[PDB]
Amino acid sequence: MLDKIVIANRGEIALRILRACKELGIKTVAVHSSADRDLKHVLLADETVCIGPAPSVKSYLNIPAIISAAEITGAVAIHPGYGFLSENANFAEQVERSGFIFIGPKAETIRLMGDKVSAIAAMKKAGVPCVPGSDGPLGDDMDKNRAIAKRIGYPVIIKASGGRGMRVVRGDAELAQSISMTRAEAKAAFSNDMVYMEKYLENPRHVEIQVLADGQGNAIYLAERDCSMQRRHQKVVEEAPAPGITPELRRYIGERCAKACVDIGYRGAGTFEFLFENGEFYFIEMNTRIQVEHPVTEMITGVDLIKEQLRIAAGQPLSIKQEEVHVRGHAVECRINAEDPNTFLPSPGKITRFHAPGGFGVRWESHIYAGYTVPPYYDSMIGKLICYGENRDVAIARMKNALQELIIDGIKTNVDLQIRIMNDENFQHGGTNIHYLEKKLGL
Amino acid sequence: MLDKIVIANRGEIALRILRACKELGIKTVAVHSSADRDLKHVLLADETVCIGPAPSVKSYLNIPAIISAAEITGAVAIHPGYGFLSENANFAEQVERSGFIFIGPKAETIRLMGDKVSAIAAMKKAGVPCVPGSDGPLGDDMDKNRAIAKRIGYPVIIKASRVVRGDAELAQSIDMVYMEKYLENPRHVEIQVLADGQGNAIYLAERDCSMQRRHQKVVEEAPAPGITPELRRYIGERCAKACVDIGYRGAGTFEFLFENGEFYFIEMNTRIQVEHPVTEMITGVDLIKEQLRIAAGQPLSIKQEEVHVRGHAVECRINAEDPNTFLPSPGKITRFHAPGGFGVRWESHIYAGYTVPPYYDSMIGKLICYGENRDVAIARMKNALQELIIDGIKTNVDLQIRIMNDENFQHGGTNIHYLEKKLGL
Amino acid sequence: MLDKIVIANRGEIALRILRACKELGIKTVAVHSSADRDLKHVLLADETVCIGPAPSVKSYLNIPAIISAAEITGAVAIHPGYGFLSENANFAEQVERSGFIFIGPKAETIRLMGDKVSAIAAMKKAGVPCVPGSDGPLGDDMDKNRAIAKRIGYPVIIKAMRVVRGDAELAQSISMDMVYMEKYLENPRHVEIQVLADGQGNAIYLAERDCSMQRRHQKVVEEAPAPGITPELRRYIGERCAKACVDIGYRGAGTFEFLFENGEFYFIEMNTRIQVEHPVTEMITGVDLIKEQLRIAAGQPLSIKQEEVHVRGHAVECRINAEDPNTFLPSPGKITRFHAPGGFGVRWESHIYAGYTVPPYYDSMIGKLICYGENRDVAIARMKNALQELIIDGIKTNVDLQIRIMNDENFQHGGTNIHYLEKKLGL
Amino acid sequence: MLDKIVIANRGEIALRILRACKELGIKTVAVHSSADRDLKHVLLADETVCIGPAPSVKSYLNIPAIISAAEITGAVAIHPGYGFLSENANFAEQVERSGFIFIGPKAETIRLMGDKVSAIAAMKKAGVPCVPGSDGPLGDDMDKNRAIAKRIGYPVIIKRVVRGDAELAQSISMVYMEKYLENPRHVEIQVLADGQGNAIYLAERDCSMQRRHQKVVEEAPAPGITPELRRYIGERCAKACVDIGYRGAGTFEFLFENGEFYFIEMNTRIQVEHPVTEMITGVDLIKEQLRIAAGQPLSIKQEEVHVRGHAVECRINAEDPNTFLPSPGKITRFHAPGGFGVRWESHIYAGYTVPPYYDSMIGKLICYGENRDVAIARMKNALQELIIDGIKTNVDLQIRIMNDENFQHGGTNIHYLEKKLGL
Amino acid sequence: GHIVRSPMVGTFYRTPSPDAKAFIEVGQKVNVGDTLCIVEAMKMMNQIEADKSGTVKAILVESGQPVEFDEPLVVIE
Amino acid sequence: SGHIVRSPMVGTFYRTPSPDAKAFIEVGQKVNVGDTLCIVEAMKMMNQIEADKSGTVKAILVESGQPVEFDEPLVVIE
Amino acid sequence: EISGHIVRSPMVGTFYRTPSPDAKAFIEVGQKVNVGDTLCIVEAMKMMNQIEADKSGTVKAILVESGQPVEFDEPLVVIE
Amino acid sequence: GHIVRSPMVGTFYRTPSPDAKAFIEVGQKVNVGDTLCIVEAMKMMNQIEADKSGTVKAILVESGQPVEFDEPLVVIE
Repeated sequence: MLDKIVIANRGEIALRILRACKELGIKTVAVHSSADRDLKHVLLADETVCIGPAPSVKSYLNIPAIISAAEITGAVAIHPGYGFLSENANFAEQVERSGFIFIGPKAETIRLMGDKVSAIAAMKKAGVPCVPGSDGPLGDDMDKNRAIAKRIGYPVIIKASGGRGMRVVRGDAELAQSISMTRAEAKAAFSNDMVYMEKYLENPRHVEIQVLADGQGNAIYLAERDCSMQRRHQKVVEEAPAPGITPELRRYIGERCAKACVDIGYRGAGTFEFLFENGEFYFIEMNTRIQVEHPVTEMITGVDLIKEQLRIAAGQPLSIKQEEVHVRGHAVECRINAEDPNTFLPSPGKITRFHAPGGFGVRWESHIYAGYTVPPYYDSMIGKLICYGENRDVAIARMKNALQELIIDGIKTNVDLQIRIMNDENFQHGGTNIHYLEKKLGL
Repeated sequence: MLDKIVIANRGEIALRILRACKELGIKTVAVHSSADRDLKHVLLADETVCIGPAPSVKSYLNIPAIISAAEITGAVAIHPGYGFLSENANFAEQVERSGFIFIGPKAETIRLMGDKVSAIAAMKKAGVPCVPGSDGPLGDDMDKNRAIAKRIGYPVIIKASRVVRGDAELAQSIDMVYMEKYLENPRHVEIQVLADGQGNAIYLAERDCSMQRRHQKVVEEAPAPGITPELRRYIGERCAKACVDIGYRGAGTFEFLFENGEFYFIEMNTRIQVEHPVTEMITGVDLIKEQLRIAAGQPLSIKQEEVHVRGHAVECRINAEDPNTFLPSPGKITRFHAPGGFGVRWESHIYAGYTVPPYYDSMIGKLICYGENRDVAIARMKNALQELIIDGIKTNVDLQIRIMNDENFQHGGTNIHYLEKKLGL
Repeated sequence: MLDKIVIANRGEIALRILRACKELGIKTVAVHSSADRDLKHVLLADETVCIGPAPSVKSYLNIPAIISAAEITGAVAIHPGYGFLSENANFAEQVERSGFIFIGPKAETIRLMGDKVSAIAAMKKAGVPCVPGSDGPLGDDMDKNRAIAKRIGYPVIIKAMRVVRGDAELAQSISMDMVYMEKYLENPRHVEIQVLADGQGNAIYLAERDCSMQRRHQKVVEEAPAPGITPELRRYIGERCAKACVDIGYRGAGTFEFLFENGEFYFIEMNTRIQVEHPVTEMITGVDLIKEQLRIAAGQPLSIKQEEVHVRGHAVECRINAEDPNTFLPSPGKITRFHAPGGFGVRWESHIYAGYTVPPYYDSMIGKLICYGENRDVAIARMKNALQELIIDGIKTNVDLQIRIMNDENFQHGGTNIHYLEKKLGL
Repeated sequence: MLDKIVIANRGEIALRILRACKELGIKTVAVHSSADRDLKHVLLADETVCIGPAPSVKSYLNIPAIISAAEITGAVAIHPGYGFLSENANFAEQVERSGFIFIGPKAETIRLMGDKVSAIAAMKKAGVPCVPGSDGPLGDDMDKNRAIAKRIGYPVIIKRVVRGDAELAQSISMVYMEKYLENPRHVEIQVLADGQGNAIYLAERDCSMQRRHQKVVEEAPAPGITPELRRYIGERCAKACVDIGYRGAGTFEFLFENGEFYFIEMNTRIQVEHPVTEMITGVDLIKEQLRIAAGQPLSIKQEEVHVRGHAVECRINAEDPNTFLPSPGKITRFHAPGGFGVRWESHIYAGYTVPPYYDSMIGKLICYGENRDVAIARMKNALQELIIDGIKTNVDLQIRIMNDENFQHGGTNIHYLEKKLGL
Repeated sequence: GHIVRSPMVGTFYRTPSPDAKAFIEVGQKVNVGDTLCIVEAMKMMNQIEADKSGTVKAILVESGQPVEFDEPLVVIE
Repeated sequence: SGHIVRSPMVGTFYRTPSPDAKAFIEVGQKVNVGDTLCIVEAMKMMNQIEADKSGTVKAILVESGQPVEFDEPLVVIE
Repeated sequence: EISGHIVRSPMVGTFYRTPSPDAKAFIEVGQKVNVGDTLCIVEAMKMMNQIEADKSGTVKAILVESGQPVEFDEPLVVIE
Repeated sequence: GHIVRSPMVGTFYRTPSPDAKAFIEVGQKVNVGDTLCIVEAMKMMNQIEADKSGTVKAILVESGQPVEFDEPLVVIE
C-alpha cells in the first residue's frame, strides 16, 4: 500500500483518484491552485496544499511546487492524472530523483512514446500494426513503387519530404504519373523533388486499447474503446466495446499491444490509440497514462484501473490474468463541458442548481455541486456521465434518460448536444467515423 | 410492450419504476398525494394525477382513486411497487376487472401467500422447508405436548392465537395457544425469484438482511456470507419449483430464517422488495424491467443456467430520523449532495429544497455499493456515506457509518438481533 | 398588553404581524393549513397549530378550528389580517363569544360597511361624498331626465352600463328593465385614505394612497402620498373620513377608498381591516399601523392626535405575484434561487426563500417591495434598482412587468388613471 | 453628475456605493481582485476590471492598476470607500495627477489629518476641544508639575498613569503630560463639506462597543447628548471643516467623559457605520459624496438637518463568536431579515464563498425605530431572523449584546464589551 | 373568489345525463347542497354539491375532460 | 410507522372518559372498526375518536390532558 | 478556459499588436517564438509594457485586437 | 495589518543557518527588501523579503513548519 500520495491534478479526475485512495486506505494530499479551494476532492482530502495562483502554468504545471508539497506532507508517491504533467518525462524524472514514486511509467518510456519517430519504431519492432508505407522515399523504378502500393493496398497517398505536393491514388494505372506529377510539384514548391508513400485511411474510426503492466514482465489488455465522435480532434463521446469488433479481432490487437508493453518495459496503465478501417488497426499513439474515458472500460470488465495504477506503483504484480478478463455489457460516456452548446465558448460561472442522475447502470463522475463556481481557467470539462447496459441499445437509452435528468443551472453546458448525439440515428446504428460529428454539425 | 402505466407508489421506488419505463419507452402516469407534488418522479412523469390528501389511507391506499386515474389517462397497466397496495388481493382484483393489467401476481396467489396458514400449506406442498410447529392448538395432555416438543426439537416457543428450553420448564410455560421451534440467533436470508406465469421460474441468488430494528431492515447484502453454491442451489431450486406449483407470476421473494445450515420459511413477499438493487448489482438483471416484461405477457428471457453471481453488494437504507432516538425527521433538505464513483449506485428522490413531509415511511433513499468482493463493497460504502450530504433534517447516515465500521459486521454473519443488541435495545 | 395572539392568516401578512408581535413581546400562535408547514412565520412562531388541509375553506376559513386553537394555546386575541375572515362579522362574533379579543372593528360595523346599501347610507349620513345619481328610477318625461343629467353633469351613465355624453341622444340611450342614472367618471384615480380609531371617540387620518395602477380591478402598484393632492384637499377628505369613523363608532385600522377626478372624491367602499398596501403609509408617517392595531385591541386610546401626523417623503410599492407576466396565469412551484434587494430606503416584505414552494392554493401575491425616498423621483429610482436586484427563480413572476411600469414615462409624470395599465398592455 | 466612476473597494461598501451610483444615473466600474469575481456589486456593475490577484497589496492597494482601470474605462472619478487607500494621501495625489476626480478630500487635507501632530494643531486653531496636556515638556520645578496635574486634572498620563501627586514624582523619573480618560465613550460627529465654504454636521454616533479597538456596535444619536451639547461640538466641527478647506464626507472622533469631548482623530472619508446617521436624518451620505465630487454645493442647510428616531447597527463578521478566528468558507444557506425599519447591507448570498483574504466583516444589520428601545427590540428580532450557514459568524455575540442590560440602559464605555467577555 | 374543488378523480360533466341541462351556468345563484356538476369514476355518477352559497362566477372545466383531487371546478361569490 | 389514526380536529386529548374510569384501549389490545380508542375535547363537544381499520393497537402517541392539532397521529394499529 | 498554453496579461491596460501605429505586429499566427520574445504591448499610464513569451513554440491564436482594453490575467496569446 | 504571504511551498525558517540569529524579531523595524525569513524548497533556501516598510506586529509561523502558497508569514504595522 502507498502510505500517502499527492494528487497532482484537479476536478473530476482528482476526485476519482481520491476515491481510489480512500478505498485502499491511502492518505491523500490535494495540491490545488488558489482558485480551487472549493474543489470537492480538496474538501474531502486528508491534507491540502496551495501550490500557486489560478493559471495552470503557475500551479498544476509548477513542478517545484508539487514536489515541495510532496516533501512537506511526507508523501511517498505522486499521481499525475491525465493532462498537465502526466506525460512530462522531465517531471517524472525530478519526482523519482527527489525520492518519490511516480505513479506512471518510467521516464525513459515516456520519452520513447512521447516522440513520434521513436514511438513508431518501437511499435513496428514489437509487432504492433502501424500505417503501411514505402519505408523511405521512392525511386524511379515504377515496378517497385507499384509493388509497394499493391502490398499496402489502395488507396494510398503520396506526400512530400520537404517541409503540399500531396496526392491520393486509388488505382495502379494512375500511380506512376501520380508520383511524377507529385515529384514535380514537390520540386517547384518545397524546392525538393522527394516523395514517399503511405496507406490512405479515408474513413477510420478511433479505436483504442487499454493495457496494464506491472513492469515485472506481466501485461494485460482490457478490451477497446471507440472514441470516434470528436470535435476539433477532441473526444466528445466514448464507448466500450467498439461496435463491430469480434472477440477474435479484439484478441488479435490486444495480444500485440500486451507484448509491446512487455518489450518497452512499460509500467502502469496505458492506451494504444489506433485508426481503424476495414478490420485493420493502424497505430497512432500510445497515451502513457490514464485517460479521461477509462470508466467505460471499467464498466464492461469490472476492473478498477485507478486502484490498479496504485497497486502497481506500490510494486505489486498484476493480480489479474488475461484469461480472467471478460467483456460484459456495453458502456457509453458523454463528456459534460461548461460551454455554449452551439458555439463551444467557455462558460465559467456559479452553478446555481445541480442534481445528478441516478439509477441502475448510471455512473456520475464530477466534482461540481450547487454553489460551486467553475473558474475561468483550465479545461471546460466539468463532468462525465457514463451509462452501462446489458447491450449497446440499453446503454444508449439509459444515457438518454440520465441526460434528461441531469440538471446544471447557472452556466451553459453541452448537455443538449449530447442529447442530440444520442438521438442521432447513425450513432444508434454505430460505427460512425472520426469525421462524422463535424460532418454532421456543418463543416 | 406496455403503452402506458400508472405508478401506484411514491418516493424512491416510484422513481425507480419511472426510470425503468422511460428506458423501455413506456409512458408514465404518476399518481400522487397533495403533499407529493414536489416528488422528482412526479416532476419527470409524462402525466400526473392527484389522488387525495396527504394521509396514505386517503391517497396511496385509495383504490377507487388509483383505478380512476388509470381510466382517465388511458393507462394499460398499474405498477404497485412495494408496500401500500402491492400485496392487496382486492386491489389486484378490481384492477384486472376494470380492464387493466396488474403488474404482479394473480389475486389468487396474493391471498394464498397473504395468509400465514395457507402460505405454509403451499410451501410444504411444494417441498419448501417451513418452521416446525404444533400444527394446531395445544391441549392439557403433557405427554402429547412433550412428544411434540421432542419432534420439533428444543428449544421451543409458545405463542398465543414464553421460551422453553427443557422438559422441566414446559408445563408452567403453557386462551388459544400453539407451539413452534425457537430459532434463537438466526439470520434473515431471502431468495429472489422471477416467474412468467407460463411454467418458467428462476432464482437469483440470495440476500442477507439481518441488520434490523423492530423487524425493519437497515442493511442488506448479496450474496449472503457463508452460503455455499450448493446451499444456494438447494434452497433456490426449491423456491423455483414452488413458484411453478402455486403458479406464481412476476417478481417475488422467499424470506427464510437461517440457522445451523438450515432454512425455515417465514413469508413470501409477492412483490418487488426494497433491497432488490443488491441482487441487480451481482446478477446484472434489471428486476423492474423484468416485471414489466412479464406483465406484458413475455416469457422469461433469462434461463437458469445463465444466472451468475459476480461480486458483492451492500445497501444502507437512508431514513429521515434521529440517529439516536429514531424519531421521524420531516423537514426541508437545505443542502444535498449524492455520492458517486465506481460501483456506487444512489437510489433516491430527494434533492436540495425538497421537503420530507410528516407522512409515510421515513426511508428517503438507498445507497448501494458493489465490489469485486465483500470487503471492497463495504469500503466503497464507507466512502460513499461520508460523501453523502443531507442537511436540514437528521438522518441515520452516522448510524450506517457505525455499522460499516462494526467489526462483527465486517466478519459477516451477524444475526437478526445484533443491531438492537448493539444499540442497547 | 396582549400576552399571546393567534395570527389568523398566512404568507407575507402573517409574517408582518408576527414581527410586530415579537417586538412588543407578544407570544405568537401560527395557525396553518397542512400545505403551509414551511411558511417562514410558522417556522418563527412560538407555537404552531395545523387547522386543516390545503384548501382555505377547510383551514383559514375554518372558524371552529381557529377558535379551538386559541383555546388550547390560551391566546387572548386573534388577528385576522386582510382577506379571509378579516371582514367576516360572524367570525368576530364567535371570537368574542369564546372570550377572545378580535383585533379589528365591531361586528355590527363590519356588516354596516360590508353591505353596499348600508355602507352608502352611513357615508351620506356622515357627509362622505358619494357618486351622484338619479336618486330613483326614471320616467318617460324627457324634460325631467334632461334636467337630471344637467344637475349631475355630463357625461352620465345608464344602469339597470351605457354612456351618454350629450343631451341630443339621451332619449335613445334610455331605450336600451327600470333604469337609474349616475355620473360617469371616465378617467378617475383610485385614492384611498388611511384611518385609525380607538373606538373611544378618537379618530385620525394618515394621508392618502394612490392605487390607480390596476389589472382587472386588482391593485398592482401603490404610492403615498398621491401626486396632485394638496394639503387642503388632503385635510378636507381626511377630516370627512375621520368624522365618519367617529359616527359609526369604528375601531381598529380602516381605509376609505374613493374615485378621484378633477378635485372630487367619490366613495366606493370602506375596507374594515388593514390593507395590503399599508406599508407605504408607514414609510411616510413613521407610524407602525400593525402595532397600532394591537394597542387599540388591548384597549389603549390613540397615542397620536391629528396634529402630530406628518407626511414626509414618498413611498412606492410593487406587488410581487407568482404569475406569468404576459398571460397572468398563477405560477406555483419551488423557488430554486432567491435574493432580496437591500439598501437605504428599501423595505422587503415577503415570506419566500430559496427552496420554498409556492403552493397551488391561495392568492398569487408572494411579496411586496416598498421603496422610500425624500421625493417621488428618488422613490421610483430606488424601486428600479431594487427590482433589478430582486431574484426569484423556479417560478415566473411579474417583476419584469413592474420594471416596465417604473420606466413608464406617464407613471413617472404621475397621476395615471385606473385604466392606464390595461390600456398600455392592450387589454 | 459624474458620467462614470470606479469603485475602488469591495464587499458591502462597494455594493452600497454602486446602489448610490445607480440611483443618480452614474455608470459604474467595479475593479476587483481575481478572488472577488463573484461579488454581488461586481455582478451588478456596468463594467468590470480585474486589477490583480487575491492579496490586497496586489489588488485593492495597487494604485497603478486602479488608475489604469479608470483610464481604460474612461471613468472621471474614483470612490475609495473606507479602508484600503481611502486615507492614502499619495493615492489621492496620483489620482488627481492622472486627471481623475478623487471622491474624497484634497490630498493636502488627508496629510494634514493623517499626521497626529499637524491634525491636533489644526483642531487647536479651529476651536475643536482636544486632550488637555502640559503642551510641551517640563523640567525641574515640581511645584509647576503638581499645579499642572491639578489644572490639567487627574488622573493623568505620561507620554504611565498617574492618579495623584504622590504618584507623580516616581512616574516622571523629553517628557509630557496629558489628561487620562479612563472610562470614556467613543462619540463621533458626521460632517459634509462642499469645499466651497459650506459645511454641516449630521448629529453624532456612539461606537463604544469595541473589541481590540474595533467597533462592534454603533448607534445614533448618542444617548445623553442634548441638542445644545450636540450643537456645541457640531458647530465647532463645521468651522474646522471650513478652516482646513475640507471637502466630501468626514468624521470627527472624540472620547467623551463627564459631558466633555476630547478629539482623537478625523477620519477623512466615509465610515462603516454611516448608515445609522442616514436613518435618523434621511440624508443619503454616499449620494452626497458623489454630488460634492461633481462640484455641487451643499443642497442642505444646517437648519434643515433634523434628528428623528434612533438607529443601531451590528457588524456581521465571518468569525468564531468565541475566539474571533477568521472564518472563510462557502455560505450554504442565507436569508436576510426584513420588515419595517430593518435595513440589510451585505453582498453575501447563498452559494457565495467568503475568501480567506480581506477584513472579516461580511455585512451590517441596521435597525431604526421611533425610539432607542424600539430600535433595540427590532435589532433582536432581525438578528434572530438572520440566517448564515456554512461559516462561523458573530451573530450570537450580537444577540448577547442586544440582551445586555447595561447596553439597554445605554452609555456603556469603550471598555465594557471586553469587560463583559472576560478579556 | 371561493373555489369549489373536486373531491375525487374522474371525468367532469356539466349535466346529470348526457342530454339534460347543466346544473348551473355563470351568473346563476346557488345554495349549499345544490348539485353543481358530476364526476364520473368507475361508472359511478358522483354528484358534487356546493359548500357555499352565492353566484357562479366561473366554470373552470369542460365536459368530458378529466379532473384530479382538489382540482378547481367552479368559482363562486 | 404502521397504520395511523390521526386527529380530525384541534382539541385536548384524553385516554379515559373520566379520571377514575377505564382506558378505552391499551397496547396489545385488539380493536375492530367503530371501537372508541380515545377522546378529543373540542368546544363543548367531547368527541370520541374511533378506529377506521381493525387490528391490534401498536402505540398510543399522546398523553391525557395534552392538546392535539389537525392530522396529528394519535394511535397506531397493527 | 480555452485549451492550449495561455499567455495572460500581468496588468491592466490597452492591448496593442504593434510597437507603433504604423509599424508591423510583433507576432503573427503560425509564427515561431522564443522565451523572452515580445508578443504585444499593454500600455498602462504612459508605460509601454512589452509582454514576453514565457514558453517557446508556435503562435496558435491571438485573442485580443489592438486598441482594446485588457484586465489582469486576461488571456492574450496561445502558444503551440 | 499588512500581511507578507509566502510566494512558494516549503518549510519555514527564522534563521539563515541553524546556529545563527533570526533575521527579525517582533518589534523590530524593517525596510522594503529586508529578509524576514526563509522558505526551503528542495534544499534551496529562498529568502522572503518585506514588500512594505514598518514594524513587525507578529510572526505567524514557527521554524521548521511547512507553508503553502499565499500563506500568511509575517505582519507589519
